[PDB]
Amino acid sequence: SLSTEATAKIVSEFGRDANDTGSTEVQVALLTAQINHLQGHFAEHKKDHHSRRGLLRMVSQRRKLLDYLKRKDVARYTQLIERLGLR
Amino acid sequence: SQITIQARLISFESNRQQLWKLMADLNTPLINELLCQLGQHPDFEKWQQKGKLPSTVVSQLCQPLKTDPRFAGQPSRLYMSAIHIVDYIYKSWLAIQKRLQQQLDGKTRWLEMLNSDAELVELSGDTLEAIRVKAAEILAIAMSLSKTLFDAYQETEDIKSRSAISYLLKNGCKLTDKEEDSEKFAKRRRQVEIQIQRLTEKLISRMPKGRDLTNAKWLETLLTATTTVAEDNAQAKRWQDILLTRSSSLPFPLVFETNEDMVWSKNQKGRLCVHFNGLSDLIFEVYCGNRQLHWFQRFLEDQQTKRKSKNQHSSGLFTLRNGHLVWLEGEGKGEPWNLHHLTLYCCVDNRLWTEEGTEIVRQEKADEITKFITNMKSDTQQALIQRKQSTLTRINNSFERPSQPLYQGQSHILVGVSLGLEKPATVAVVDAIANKVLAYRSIKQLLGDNYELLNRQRRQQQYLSHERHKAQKNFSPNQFGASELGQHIDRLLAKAIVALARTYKAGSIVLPKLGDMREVVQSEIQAIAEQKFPGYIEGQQKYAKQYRVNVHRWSYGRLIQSIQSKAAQTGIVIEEGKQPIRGSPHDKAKELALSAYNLRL
RNA sequence: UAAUAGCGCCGCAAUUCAUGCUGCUUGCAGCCUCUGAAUUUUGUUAAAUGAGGGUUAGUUUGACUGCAGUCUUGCUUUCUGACCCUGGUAGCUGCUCACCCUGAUGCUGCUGUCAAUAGACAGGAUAGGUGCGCUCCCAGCAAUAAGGGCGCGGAUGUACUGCUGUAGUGGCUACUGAAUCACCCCCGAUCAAGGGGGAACCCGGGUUGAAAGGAGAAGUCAUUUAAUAA
Repeated sequence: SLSTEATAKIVSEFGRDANDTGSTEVQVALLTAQINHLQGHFAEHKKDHHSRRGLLRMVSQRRKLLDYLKRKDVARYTQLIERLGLR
Repeated sequence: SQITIQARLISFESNRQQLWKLMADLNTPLINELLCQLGQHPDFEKWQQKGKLPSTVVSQLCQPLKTDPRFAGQPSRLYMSAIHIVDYIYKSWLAIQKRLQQQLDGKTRWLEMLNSDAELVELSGDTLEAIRVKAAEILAIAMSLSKTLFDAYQETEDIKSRSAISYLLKNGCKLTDKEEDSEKFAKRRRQVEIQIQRLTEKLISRMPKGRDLTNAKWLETLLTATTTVAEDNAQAKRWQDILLTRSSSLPFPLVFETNEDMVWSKNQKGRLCVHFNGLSDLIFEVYCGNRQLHWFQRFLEDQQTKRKSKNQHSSGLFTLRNGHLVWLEGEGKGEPWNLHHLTLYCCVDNRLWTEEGTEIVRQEKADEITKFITNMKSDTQQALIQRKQSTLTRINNSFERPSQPLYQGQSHILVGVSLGLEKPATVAVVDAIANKVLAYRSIKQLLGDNYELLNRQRRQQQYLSHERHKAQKNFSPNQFGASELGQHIDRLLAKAIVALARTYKAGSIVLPKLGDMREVVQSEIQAIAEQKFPGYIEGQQKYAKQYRVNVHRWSYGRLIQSIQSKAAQTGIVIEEGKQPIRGSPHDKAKELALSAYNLRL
């Protein structure tokens, strides 16, 4: 999981305000940060079954948050997809 | 009659690495030739109807793949190994699918035929006695019986009077006076519905898969799933089912179906050596215990005897039949050809060891070859008849071999073996003309000094099943079971039963027609559980877990095979019969042997 | 302190016969000295089973020829013995927790010493409960079965381990510590390789624990853990 400094850094950049402790922008971005650190270890440690359970959960949460945001506000959804480099 | 023996093969790296590269490259056209049938072939459903693969189709898909830029680097015998394996994959899977189709139809009949006594009265517009009288007429006509009554319902609807033919069939081809409980009938008719449902589910099977070593689909899916967003729950789960899949680490084995495509020799150091057709640069050294060496010396003696005799003796009687070359998985780190272990598995027909046994195979093949030539009687077909007639002539010229008189047993003395859940075996030796049991054995006698091993097997199954549960919750790789102990116990009983058959000069060993006990129990416990937990499907599955699990762990097919193998190596005939539903394990064994004796005529 | 009960095994004791023991009537009479089946009983320095994790191309189960002489190979497994350990730091990574109640196929349970902090040190497979074990039971913990209660902030168009967080417990890779044995001791080789020196006993030769094998491919089933979903 992320360092304390790394969470504070991510929440301050994707949060709409410093007090925006849990917007979808924040949650999706944090998940994207974790997933980007976990694919670099899981491509090397191919025998590490316990980490594939962690990855498949963490990707599936990201998708639910994104589907919710898409219907809620397509402009927020489009910007968030850009800022995270997703397709 | 056949057995498999084995040795590890030793060579220097360059040879174990070159062979790996050919098998990692050969493993791939074993995948592509599956796909060329799995989805490419248009006739596929005609094969599923017939239950058999056409004898040339895999070769006709492989021949143009021999020049493929991906597959072209391999010897002519490695392509025949590919064609062999893919032929045997499909030739097995289609034959599984056909027996399932036949069972589903063969019970869809019976779910239509099975009616309550009140339904027969309504359907006939007549009395249940009129039905008993017509059932008595139908038995008088018939006297193949159960089949003849099934056929007489499939034919001969007879103004619905086939109602009485169903009355016979549900009563086990006999007349019955009693009138049945509709609750017992409801359980009975529900078991058939469950079997029908289960068969309509199992009717669809996963199209036989190739062993992909590349990880390419898995790596592509990983980078897709982590960098892109799925458009559907079905797509997000499609990536999950791929990412959870464990990939293979070993290529398919080479199969050498011609015994002469292995060449044997003796090394300067006195060790035995082998080489394969198309790999004749790569000499390998045999390493095996002296408990098995006598076959590997016999391989070289069979070969030298033919070569010393200007090919006038045939490999139609060579002790080696076919070889399967396989990489057994090693442990720890290293390149695959330094980590895994080349092992050569030789199929051997054990009755070729002796001269008296070789003469059986000479007569068996000479009769089969003679019939083949007379069934055949075109250009290459004449060349095939030249192969056959050179065999039919050469097979009469004998190898110098060990002599041992054949076993002979008394045609009236039989060993009955009774299998069950609590007693894996129990034995009665019957003199069938005296109607006299010569001896009985229970398990405590039937493996003697080893009787502690049954208690060990039950402790180990229970202990290890709990440890596997605890280990899975922690994602530990440690996953172990009693399978090799169960295999040893089934072999101890197989030796003791045949030693007992030899002791009393028995003419045969009798084994029960157990059939598919696992599916039968699964349907019976479900039809019952649905009456005790209606609507609560989780409670229905929990109803008798330990009984259903103990039936799925019951090794009856492996004990039946272990006895068959050891009996046929000794020369004792195997016979079969219905095992009684009631009586003690001894009475079951007694009546089983007497039933198999009564079935002689 | 506690663990009374339930369930599975292990013998011990009968009681009933036989697949057994004496006869000739080759099928009866007779009993339980053995060898075995069935029921019921038991927990007695009775007897018998008895899963903390690991270690040898180990020994014996082998082939051929008339029980004697030749040849012999180190494969895949099941036990019985014996010995060793109860681990080390260097990264990567999963899960779990605001705080409470219920407490799960949940974790933990040995001897001795110092602390009496939660942990070190030295012993060790006798290691919570019984003759021996369990998903059962007792004791402590319980966030990491599950359900319910519910505080402040973020979001609030259905998404929300999504906040209150530095520890707990796993997974994997690289290096490393001990045993690398089959009567002990010593020097080596692990796709190969053996050799040298002793103790004990039997009648200068042996002995110094036994046993099994028909192998591959593919589909399918049952339970059992994870993930997703309604």
